[PDB]
Amino acid sequence: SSGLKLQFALPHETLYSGSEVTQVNLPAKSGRIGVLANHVPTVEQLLPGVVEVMEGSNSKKFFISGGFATVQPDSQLCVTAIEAFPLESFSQENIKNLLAEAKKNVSSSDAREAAEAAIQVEVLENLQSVLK
Amino acid sequence: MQLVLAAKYIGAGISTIGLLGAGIGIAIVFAALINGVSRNPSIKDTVFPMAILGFALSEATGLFCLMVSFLLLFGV
Amino acid sequence: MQLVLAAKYIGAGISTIGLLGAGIGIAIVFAALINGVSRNPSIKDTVFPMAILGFALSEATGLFCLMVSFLLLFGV
Amino acid sequence: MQLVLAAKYIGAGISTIGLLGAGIGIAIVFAALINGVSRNPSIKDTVFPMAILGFALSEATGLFCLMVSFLLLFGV
Amino acid sequence: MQLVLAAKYIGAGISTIGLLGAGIGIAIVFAALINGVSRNPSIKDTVFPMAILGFALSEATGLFCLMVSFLLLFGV
Amino acid sequence: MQLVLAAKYIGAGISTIGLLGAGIGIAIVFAALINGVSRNPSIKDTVFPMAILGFALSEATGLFCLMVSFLLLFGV
Amino acid sequence: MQLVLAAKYIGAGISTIGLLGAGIGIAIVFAALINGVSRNPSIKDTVFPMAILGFALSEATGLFCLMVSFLLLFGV
Amino acid sequence: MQLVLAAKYIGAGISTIGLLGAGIGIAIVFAALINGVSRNPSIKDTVFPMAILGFALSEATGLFCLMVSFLLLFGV
Amino acid sequence: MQLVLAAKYIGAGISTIGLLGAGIGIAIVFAALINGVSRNPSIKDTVFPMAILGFALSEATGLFCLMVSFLLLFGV
Amino acid sequence: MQLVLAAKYIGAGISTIGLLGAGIGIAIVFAALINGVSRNPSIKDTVFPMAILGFALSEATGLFCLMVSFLLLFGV
Amino acid sequence: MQLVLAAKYIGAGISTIGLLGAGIGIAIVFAALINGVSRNPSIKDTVFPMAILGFALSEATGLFCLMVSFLLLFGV
Amino acid sequence: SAWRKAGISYAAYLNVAAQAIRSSLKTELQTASVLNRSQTDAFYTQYKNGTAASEPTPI
Repeated sequence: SSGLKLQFALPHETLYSGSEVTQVNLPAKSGRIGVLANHVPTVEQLLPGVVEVMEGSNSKKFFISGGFATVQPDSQLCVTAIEAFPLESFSQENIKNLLAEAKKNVSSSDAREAAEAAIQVEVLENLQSVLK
Repeated sequence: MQLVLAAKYIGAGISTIGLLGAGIGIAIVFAALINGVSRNPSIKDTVFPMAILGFALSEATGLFCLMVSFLLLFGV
Repeated sequence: MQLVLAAKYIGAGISTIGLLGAGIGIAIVFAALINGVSRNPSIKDTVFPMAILGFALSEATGLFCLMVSFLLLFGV
Repeated sequence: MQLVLAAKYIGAGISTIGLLGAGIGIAIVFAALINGVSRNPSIKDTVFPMAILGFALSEATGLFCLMVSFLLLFGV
Repeated sequence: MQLVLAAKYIGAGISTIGLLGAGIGIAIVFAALINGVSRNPSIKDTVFPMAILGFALSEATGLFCLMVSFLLLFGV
Repeated sequence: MQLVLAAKYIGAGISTIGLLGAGIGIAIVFAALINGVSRNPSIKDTVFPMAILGFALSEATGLFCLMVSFLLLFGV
Repeated sequence: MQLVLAAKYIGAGISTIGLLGAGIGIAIVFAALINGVSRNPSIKDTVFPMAILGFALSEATGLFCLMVSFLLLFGV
Repeated sequence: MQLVLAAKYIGAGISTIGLLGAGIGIAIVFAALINGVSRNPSIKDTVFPMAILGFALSEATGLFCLMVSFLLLFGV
Repeated sequence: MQLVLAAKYIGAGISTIGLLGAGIGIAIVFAALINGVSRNPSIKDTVFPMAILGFALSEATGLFCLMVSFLLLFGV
Repeated sequence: MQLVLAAKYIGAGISTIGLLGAGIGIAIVFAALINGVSRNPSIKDTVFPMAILGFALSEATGLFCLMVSFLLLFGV
Repeated sequence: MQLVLAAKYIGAGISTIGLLGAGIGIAIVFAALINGVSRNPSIKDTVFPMAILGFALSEATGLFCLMVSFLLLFGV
Repeated sequence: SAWRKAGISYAAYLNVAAQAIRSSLKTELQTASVLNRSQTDAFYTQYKNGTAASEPTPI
């Protein structure tokens, strides 16, 4: 058995399924993690960050919403999330600031709704660093 | 003067023991920066600058005990 | 005076050993701030200020033992 | 008196070694507060007050050994 | 008496080194309470009381070695 | 007797250094109980009793070295 | 005999320093049993027996260095 | 012979300090077996045998420094 | 020769202190192998061989300081 | 000159103790790079360069205490 | 020459204490490679080479302090 | 900013990020598939042991 089979799927669309990958970089609660061919079976919670599937050829990088990641004993990593995001040609700085700024005003609004605003701030700030 | 001169060398070799705080101390402070970026590659130009600040703080113990040796060999 | 003068240098080189508490001590206190901000970039202007407070607390051992050396070389 | 006077300086430089407990000790106690708030920003006005309590407990070793040096230089 | 009197000060400055067990010791015991209330704020009136019990246990080394210094300066 | 009497005080101040094993030792043993209940409060009347057993084991080093000081001050 | 007798007390107070291995040593060995049950209480009558075995192994350093003190005070 | 005989006792009490490597050393090696089987009871007859092998390796420092004391008390 | 002969025993008992690096050193290196296979039973014939390599590297400090004692007792 | 010359060798053997900060210090700093790359292979040409920077910082304690020995053997 | 010759052996037995940095130091550096590949056996020909680099860095303290002993026994 | 304290389940924690992301992109590359993917008109009602019920509310 050479390589590791990746299974990156979503509740609306499936990207990778039993596909061999050289390396993957997905943010974890404990901290940023990396995986290669043979990797010790670890089960960590994925936080709203950025994942990058590596290949012998140029590797593509997509933004992830969050979920779980588990590396099966048989050398098989499984990534589960909600929504996905392409390189940068998909997101727009202008489209982000609009809501982003409105989030700070949600703290001003009733706390019941401001609770979700705090969670948005984080995700939004990370979107800016993706611009690179 | 001979008995008091000999104490100048004995006291200088002991003041070097106080420099362990800078060897192991600065080690831990710098080691945290290495283990931090492995957990959060995003934040770099924020932890790096403060990391250097911790250096001068831990370098203190490596300067005071260092001056004590010169005040017993080239000072007195 | 010669025998008692020699003890002034021997005692000064040993009082530097007590400065290890400031080298390794301040190291751990500062290292925690590095491990903290690399796990939670949100809370910065809250842990940073208190981190400095821990500095002066651990700097104590680096001042007392530091004064003892001067009270044996430039004091007595 | 000369032989006994010299022992006053030698004993004072060694009593500073006992102050390491306050340098590294208070460091760990304060470091825990830094690693606690970076992992649990919610609880602050609960761990902060008790953290200070641990300071006075670890500051003990930094006071006793500190007084011993004065009882050999400005005391006896 | 002069030679034996001088040994009273030398032995008193060394008995302070044994107080490190209370500085770093109590530090770890108290630090655990800080690390414990950060991952589980629920259990407080259960770990806090026992934490104090560990204090008196580690304070022992800070009392015995403390009495030894008085038995060489204000005792003998 | 004077030269041999002076060695009774010097040897007593050094035997206190061996009491560090009880300060830091008992600290770690007790600290584990704190970090343990914070991870699993279910098991209390099982780890608490054994924790005390570890106390008497680590208290040994704090008794032997403690008796050595009395055998040089109030013994000999 | 007086000069050689005095060395019997000085050497006895230093042999107590070797007992630190039993204070901190047994501490870590016993501490592992505490942190191990907090993660998996299923295995108790398996780790507990072996834990005691580690005690006698680490108690060695606390016996040899302990006998050395008696061979200088009540032996020689 | 008297001055050289006294050095036989002073050197024997210091060679016991080298036995700390066996107290704390064997402690860590044995402690790993305790934290290991807990996290994974599946592997026992594989880590247990090798664990004993590490004992004899760390027991070395507890034998050499142990023989040095006999070569100064019952040897020379 | 008598004064220089006595220094042969005093220097031999101190060279044993340098053997702590092999007691605690080899302990950590071997302890990692225990905490490695308990979390990854798969890999064994890969970490085991390299683990032994680390032994000879840490055994160095336990050989050099060991030879120094023989060069003062059965050498010189 | 003979009594003061002898203190040149005694003080040189003690200044080597201050080199522990470079042995254990650089160890921790380098060890972090090993635990970092095994957790995040991506960030290599970022942590590797800074890791070397920490080397020269911790190598300081291994140079100062190293020069002190030459200023007592081939210097003075 | 006799009084100065005796200091050659006393200073040689103390310079061995500085070799602890290589025993425990290299231990931690090598131990990281064991724990690192236990969580990611794939990466091997990347951490293994750098691991050896850390060896020569920590071996420094085990060479300098090693040469100091020869400059007091077979040098001077 | 605690989510598991006074926020919501982990399912909701990733939910807020799913809509924030899907709404952080271009308005041109935003198919109707994503629009209705963030739209819902379901209301919940708590019932008693006697067929009773509580005032209806939006999910």
